[PDB]
Amino acid sequence: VVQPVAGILDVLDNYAFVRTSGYLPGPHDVYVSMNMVRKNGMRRGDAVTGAVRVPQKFNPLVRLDSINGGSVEDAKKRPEFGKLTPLYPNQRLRLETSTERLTTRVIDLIMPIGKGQRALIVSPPKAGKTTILQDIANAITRNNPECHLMVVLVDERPEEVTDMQRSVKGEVIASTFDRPPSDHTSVAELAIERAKRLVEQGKDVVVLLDSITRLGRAYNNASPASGRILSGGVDSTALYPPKRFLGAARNIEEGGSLTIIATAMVETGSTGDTVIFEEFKGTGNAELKLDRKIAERRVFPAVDVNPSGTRKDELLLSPDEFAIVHKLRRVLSGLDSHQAIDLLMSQLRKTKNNYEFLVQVS
Amino acid sequence: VVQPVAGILDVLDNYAFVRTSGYLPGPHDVYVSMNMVRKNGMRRGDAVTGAVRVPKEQKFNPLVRLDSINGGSVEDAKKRPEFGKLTPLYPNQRLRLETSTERLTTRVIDLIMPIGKGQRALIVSPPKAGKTTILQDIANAITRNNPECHLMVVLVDERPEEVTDMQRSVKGEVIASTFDRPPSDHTSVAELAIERAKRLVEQGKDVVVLLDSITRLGRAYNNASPASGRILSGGVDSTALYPPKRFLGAARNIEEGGSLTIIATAMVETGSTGDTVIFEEFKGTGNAELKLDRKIAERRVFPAVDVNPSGTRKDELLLSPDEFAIVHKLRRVLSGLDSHQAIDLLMSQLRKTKNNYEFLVQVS
Ligand SMILES: Nc1ncnc2c1ncn2[C@@H]1O[C@H](COP(=O)(O)OP(=O)(O)OP(=O)(O)O)[C@@H](O)[C@H]1O
Ligand SMILES: Nc1ncnc2c1ncn2[C@@H]1O[C@H](COP(=O)(O)OP(=O)(O)OP(=O)(O)O)[C@@H](O)[C@H]1O
Ligand SMILES: [Mg+2]
Ligand SMILES: [Mg+2]
Repeated sequence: VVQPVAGILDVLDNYAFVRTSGYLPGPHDVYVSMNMVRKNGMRRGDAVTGAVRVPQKFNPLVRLDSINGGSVEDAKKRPEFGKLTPLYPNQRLRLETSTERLTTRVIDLIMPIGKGQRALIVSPPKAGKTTILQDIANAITRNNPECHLMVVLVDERPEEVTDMQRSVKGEVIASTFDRPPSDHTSVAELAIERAKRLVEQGKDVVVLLDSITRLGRAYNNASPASGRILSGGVDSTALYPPKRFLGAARNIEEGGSLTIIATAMVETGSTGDTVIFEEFKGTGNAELKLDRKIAERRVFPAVDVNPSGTRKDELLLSPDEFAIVHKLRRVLSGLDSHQAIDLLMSQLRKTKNNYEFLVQVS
Repeated sequence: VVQPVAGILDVLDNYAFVRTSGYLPGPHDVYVSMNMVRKNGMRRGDAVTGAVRVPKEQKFNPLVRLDSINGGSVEDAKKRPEFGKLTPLYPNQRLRLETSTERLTTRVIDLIMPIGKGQRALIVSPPKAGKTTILQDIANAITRNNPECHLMVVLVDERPEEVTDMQRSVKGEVIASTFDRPPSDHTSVAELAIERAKRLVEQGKDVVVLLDSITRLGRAYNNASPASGRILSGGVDSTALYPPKRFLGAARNIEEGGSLTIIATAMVETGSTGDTVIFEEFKGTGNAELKLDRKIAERRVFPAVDVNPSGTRKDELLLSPDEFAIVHKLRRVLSGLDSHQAIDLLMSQLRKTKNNYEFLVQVS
């Protein structure tokens, strides 16, 4: 009957819905009773292909066809929760693809991204964030196509969702600003559950969430006041769910990983953004800081070299590469940011991200 | 028998009335059942022409026949919904506003904030800054220069005299609900107006909505219902900020054809915390903003725009590359100076009988 694949979502109550075409609650969704969920071993993020009875207000979804990876009898799935989470610098996500315009060799020498990492890009508005995210998505899709890239735009203009869909080869999930914050939270939750299920399958997943601050604000505005409402306009109980999202980024010793590259808003003129970013300090191992005052000088990507780095770099780079990168970082920390970024780009102009290593050692 | 003509409003329940007022719940509105809506392919905002029975008996007499929908046919209702259609960045085609040498309101707007078919504008203005004259000038320029665009002017809380003033000074549709009406009426008027704009865009036509005081719509939404979301926002409920965002975000271009411009106005420095909170919550949503400054208006210099924080986002697709370079140079020059000096210099140089003739002067 009605075949289209869609990510199933089990709402916290007894209701479970198949979000047709994904991921927002649509007007032609299909109802799933937990009887069928339990007799089928259904998770919270599977992609079903069942049929309906064409004439719970919605369809009954009788005669399920398939699940995301296997079938009904595939009830042997390793949970994300009760599972081992190694250090996750093991495998390296290469980002160098071209030399004419870099925008990624800098954030490759400065913030080595690895599979299963939990990155965080700090950026003031109008500093070069969307270009960086698009270039990261393109580099991830081209360098290693095995990664199941997906992009989550929690709160964006409808004009920008189309641009992202056209400039990114991966899957794009987005909720426009003209949606209730409940839709924002539901989309983020369903996206992270889909990523978790793909990890349990054994595939390296990359999630390029945009504006974790907007996700935190959506969680804040969705619910009324709660414990410790006095923090700057946001209650402390509303900063748990976003962390949970950012807490999903982990490696797996058996196989697979979940990389999350979220973006944080600072200097936005709202105290809530600064508060949310401050209470997120100490969770992301790799942090990249974009500086506004460097962007107005029309030099890009305009990263803050000194406060940007990666935790546990020993397991990502090769020992000789690690030594060279350490020497470069020491040299950059010797200088101030406004000159260090200029020197780094000046050296990177004439090289190909390896000749510079050859030049640096000399 | 009687032949009402009205724009249908489809309420959440099974009721559906045609608003032959229009757009305001009147004393006599023809009732339409859901069965008629489904059979005739009706949807909220459609312009409906049909017949109705004589008084027979249900306070409102149900509709009986239908002659036309939105000017078309009952069977020709195969138009695509707006939600499912692709929404480009909408700088593709710009609406020229400079129409005469004498008036410098539209010339300044064209130089500072270019407007294209599909923008989502926001005029930020304190009280007594020159907002109504600017809206009237924009409406006149749009009607004169772009007659193909269907012009709608929505007023949410206005004096009953100002509605007539606008109706006499504006040629397009003027929908208004005066302050002597419940906030539910302002809500219904705004929602029905935007749904009508959507239904016209689905036909491929260009619609331009001139909303007045999006803050008034936000306050009407806030007062219409008891607080249920995060009340701690500055006196205004957090749930009350969603429907105004929906109204403002309905302004999308269409790749298949059409556009829906929304030049809304936001009120700041009104002495109320609700207005400032709503405006702050509406940050980063509109891609064209014009800031009117009270202190510039007090100097009796108009249109009194605050140039530096006002501009269009992604105007590269609106302007030709040489014109874009010239405008970028002008914006750099203006940003070199403070607000008062910038507007004074712009007004002083704008008296060169055209905008293009100033651009030619700008090169040399
Ligand atoms: N790699 C790059 N090379 C050159 N210019 C760039 C680069 N990345 C961004 N820019 C500049 O940045 C602008 C494009 O917008 P940008 O990517 O900065 O938006 P953003 O950071 O998403 O901003 P916002 O918060 O408004 O959405 C242009 O001025 C463009 O020249
Ligand atoms: N283009 C213009 N040229 C000259 N004077 C102008 C112009 N536009 C507005 N004004 C002046 O503005 C006044 C007209 O009212 P105005 O447009 O300022 O009201 P408003 O912004 O709607 O105010 P309110 O907040 O009371 O509704 C007059 O003093 C008129 O001279
Ligand atoms: Mg952006
Ligand atoms: Mg006025």
